[PDB]
Amino acid sequence: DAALPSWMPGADLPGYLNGTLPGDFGFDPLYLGQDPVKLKWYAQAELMNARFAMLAVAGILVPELLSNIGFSWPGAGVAWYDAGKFEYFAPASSLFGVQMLLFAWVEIRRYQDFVKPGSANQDPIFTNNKLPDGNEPGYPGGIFDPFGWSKGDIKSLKLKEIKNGRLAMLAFAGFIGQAYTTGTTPLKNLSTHLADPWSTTVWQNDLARL
Amino acid sequence: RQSWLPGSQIPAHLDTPAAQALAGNFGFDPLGLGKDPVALRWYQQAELIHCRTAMAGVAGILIPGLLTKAGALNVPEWYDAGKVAIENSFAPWGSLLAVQLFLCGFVEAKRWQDIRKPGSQGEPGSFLGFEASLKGTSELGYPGGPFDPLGLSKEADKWADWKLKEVKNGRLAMLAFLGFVAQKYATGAGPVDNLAAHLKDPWHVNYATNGVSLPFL
Amino acid sequence: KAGNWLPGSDAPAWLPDDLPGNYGFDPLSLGKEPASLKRFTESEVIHGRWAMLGVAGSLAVELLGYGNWYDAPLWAVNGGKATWFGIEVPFDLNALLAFEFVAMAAAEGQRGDAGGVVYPGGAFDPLGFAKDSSKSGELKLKEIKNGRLAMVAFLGFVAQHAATGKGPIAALGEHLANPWGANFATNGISVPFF
Amino acid sequence: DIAGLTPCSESKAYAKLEKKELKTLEKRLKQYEADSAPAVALKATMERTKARFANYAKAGLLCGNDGLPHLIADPGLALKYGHAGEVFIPTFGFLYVAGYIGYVGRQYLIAVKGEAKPTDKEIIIDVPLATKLAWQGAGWPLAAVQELQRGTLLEKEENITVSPR
Repeated sequence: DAALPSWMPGADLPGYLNGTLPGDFGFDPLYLGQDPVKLKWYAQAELMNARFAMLAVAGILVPELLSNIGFSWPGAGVAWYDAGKFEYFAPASSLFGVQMLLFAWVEIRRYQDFVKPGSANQDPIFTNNKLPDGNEPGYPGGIFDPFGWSKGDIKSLKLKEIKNGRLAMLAFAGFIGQAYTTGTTPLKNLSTHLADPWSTTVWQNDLARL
Repeated sequence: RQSWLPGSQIPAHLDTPAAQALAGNFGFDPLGLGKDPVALRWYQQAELIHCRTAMAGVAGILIPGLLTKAGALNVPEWYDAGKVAIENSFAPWGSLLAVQLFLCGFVEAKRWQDIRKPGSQGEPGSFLGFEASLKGTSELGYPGGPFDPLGLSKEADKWADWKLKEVKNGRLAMLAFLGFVAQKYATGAGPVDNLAAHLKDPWHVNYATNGVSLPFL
Repeated sequence: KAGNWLPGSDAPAWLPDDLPGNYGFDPLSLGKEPASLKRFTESEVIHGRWAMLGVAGSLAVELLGYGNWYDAPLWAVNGGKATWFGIEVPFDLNALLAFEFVAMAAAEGQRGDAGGVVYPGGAFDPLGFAKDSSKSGELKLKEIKNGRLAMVAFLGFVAQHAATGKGPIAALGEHLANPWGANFATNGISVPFF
Repeated sequence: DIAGLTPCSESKAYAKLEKKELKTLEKRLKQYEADSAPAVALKATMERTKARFANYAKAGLLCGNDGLPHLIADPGLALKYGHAGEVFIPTFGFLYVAGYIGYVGRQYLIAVKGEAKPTDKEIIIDVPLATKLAWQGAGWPLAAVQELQRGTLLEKEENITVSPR
């Protein structure tokens, strides 16, 4: 209900989205963020899902990009969906248990800081090490930002982060869809489409299987 | 005011402030079984127990069944899991049922006494000091203490929402199990098999073509 | 207080500050009433002492080469004679249950008749290590912490045995030999999908 | 099995009776044509007789020395030898419908008793109220148990007239 950017110029956006959260464009046709507590939780959920999707898309696209060139390493021809049944130094079960314990520790710490901001900024072992007092949930800083990049325009950088995260989330969804339909890696699908985009579309490929 | 039938006359016994405090109040009572407040309270407890039991059972039927469709698990069908489980078991079904009846009767009798007198299970010097945690909250059917270890019921802002997510889901589960029985007597396969068979051809594989649900057609 | 189990959380008001091992850990509010807290405190100290004795016995019996803790009463299942430190004992299972029952009943009855005493002293402390009440609070914290660790260790003993089949000493050597290849995730029952 | 009886699927008198009924029907059919109304009706009766005998034998009924089915009324024997469909399930079915009718009638009487002329409503039935009560009577056992537990099902002794003894 202001001059803030909108996802539909002229549309009547809801009033609970006043631009406080980063990347607010008034996009909520299902009104899932009506409840303030639900919206507060969904903001953190969007941030976490966005960051994990960004790391995932980077970790899916980088090995395939380096595999298509002269760079070589042990796991090169293995696809992202085939990396699970790969021979590593430890079995998948052991790695899963180790990561479950480590993620349990960091996620409980993050949840503790979410329910009480500033209550988890202190290092339990080294009492001298701590995060700055000024902090918000989902934006830890301190050791997490050693370069001090947040000292500048925190609003523009947060907007860039949420936009890149939404794009990466859609990219991961597209990765799942392309792997389930074409049954081939995403960069190979991109190359196939770039060879002749007029005859290689979702409609043509899906109609050829109907 | 949400209603189960837009335009229908909501019963007066379901419009009182005490009845409106119950979760999932949609004014659905055509038979008028909840006219008596005591009967309404008893039926509310019965609905809560049915919701939780149906949710646990339907989850135990759907999740292992869905994992069996893939290569995650190999759990047999719900209508055949009892025989398979009792075959390679350490006890017959009768002895197991007797132990189960005793263990369930103890907790059900304690819950019954709490229904008859709320907070009566907190009688000092009666349950080895654990009686202090056996007192429920101000709402019947929603106890704390040992139950709810995460303490998600302490926040009132989401409390009214949480209960709405428990009854509704439970009601859905109550229907799910019912379908699980009807489908078993109409197709002879499991629920996941029926879902896949219907998804393969919904215009010809449904209850209108099973030859049982429509005997006149 | 001894510390904070959950950093950033406030300690419960029903837990006294002078209570040994008071980390403010009570999410279920079991010790909310003062009458229940006393019984639970005595029960926790007794459990810690019994667990310390049990874990020490299991570790010593498996380290001295006299089998593990699980195979100790197997002599009375297939016919045999119990041996303590390699010395034969002529007491059968029937005479052991009666003597242990009488001795434990008398000792526990005498202990319970005192009105729930956690720190009797006197005859139970002939060396006088806790004669002064100033250092009593520090040693009590060590006792409750070692007891809690022993309780956790005994639960781990039972769980790891039911999951693998070997004893605690044999499981430690296997894990030291292959840490990534031998753990709870590779037993086959802790993680079902993997 | 029970009481020295034999199952109808193995009784010789049962099959003999079926043959006798089919024989008299066929004898009556022998005097008509092959594509007429009495022939079709007799053939339909014969098919109904065969289906009835096969359905009674398939149900697991017990036949006596006369070849006729015998019902088991004891709940223990019926539930132990698979005879609950004879006298047990129909017992509860009748109890449900009978209590349904009685509860609907009682509710109608209590509803019209608080009006100006209850006798007028007794001779001229109020169709909307009767239909509403008839539809609401599906939960008659639960409602009856609740009325009995609250003490509103019965009337006090001081409010009921009696003779001078």
